[PDB]
Amino acid sequence: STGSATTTPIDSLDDAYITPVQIGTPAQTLNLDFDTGSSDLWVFSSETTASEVDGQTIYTPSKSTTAKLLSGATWSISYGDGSSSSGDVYTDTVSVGGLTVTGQAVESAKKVSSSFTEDSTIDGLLGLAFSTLNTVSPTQQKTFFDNAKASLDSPVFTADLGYHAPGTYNFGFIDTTAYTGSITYTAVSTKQGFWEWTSTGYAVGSGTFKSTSIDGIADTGTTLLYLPATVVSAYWAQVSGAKSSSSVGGYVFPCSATLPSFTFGVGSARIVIPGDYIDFGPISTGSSSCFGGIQSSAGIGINIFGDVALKAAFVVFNGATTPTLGFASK
Ligand code: NA
Repeated sequence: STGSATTTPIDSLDDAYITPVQIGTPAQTLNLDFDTGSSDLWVFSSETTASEVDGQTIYTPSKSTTAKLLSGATWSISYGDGSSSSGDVYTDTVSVGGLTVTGQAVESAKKVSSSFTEDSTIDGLLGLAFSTLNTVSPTQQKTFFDNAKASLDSPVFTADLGYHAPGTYNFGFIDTTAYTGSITYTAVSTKQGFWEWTSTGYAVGSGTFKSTSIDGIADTGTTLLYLPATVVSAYWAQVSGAKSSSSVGGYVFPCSATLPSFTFGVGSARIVIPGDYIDFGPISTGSSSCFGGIQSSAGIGINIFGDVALKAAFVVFNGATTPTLGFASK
């Protein structure tokens, strides 16, 4: 079997991407943030504290003839951005782009932090990292991909994020029309539960390529590209008036600037992020100071190839016995 779903940026900056997911019988469609950096499928629901819902579509398990309470199961998660959610668990029928999993753990939120309430466009998360990160207790649960894997034509899913435009998540097949040239595959460590891999270096604009290993995670749930402070300083040094602002919380640049591209290596291959992709616009409405798309990973304790880097590529998440990543230009 296969599935194929369109993913749509939630706003004009590509802050995140929502994909419609069918839950239950009859189907309840919710717009979920597919997150290769986490392993919980959780939703706004009929159980979510009323004051903490502000325009989201909710899952109502009592209206689903296939929902069953997973008795005694709870979950609680804390993301890199300080946001959080928690609640109890149902099993139900979950379909993404025509691919159906029966008995999927659907984690129903009783509580969500302010950043979730404040985003009316995201109905929940669908994690696509390794199931060893799933937070359900006392019985850890499998991701949608882990449940689907055995039924898929090939044990893979692909992320084809758009720049200010819709993209695609495909499950169980590589669309050979969606990229140019060849896919370059690179080794993955699952030691941290992430799609963790080692980039072979970087270049800034038309600059020479610096050969250097950069360990990091491929994370569709993180907006920006977080890299070591050396690399990030080398990038913003090429932008007149760019500086790191304590008060704003990272690199800002004059909104009059033309930003240079950023290239990252995948083995002997090169993925070029156009300069436009690194522009996250004014820091506040009306400001001439703009927020950078490339930021320091210092403090975070890991490098993160977030949407700024991934949307420049056709990315293959190979869930074979020995998992690998694939990157192609497109
Ligand atoms: Na922000």
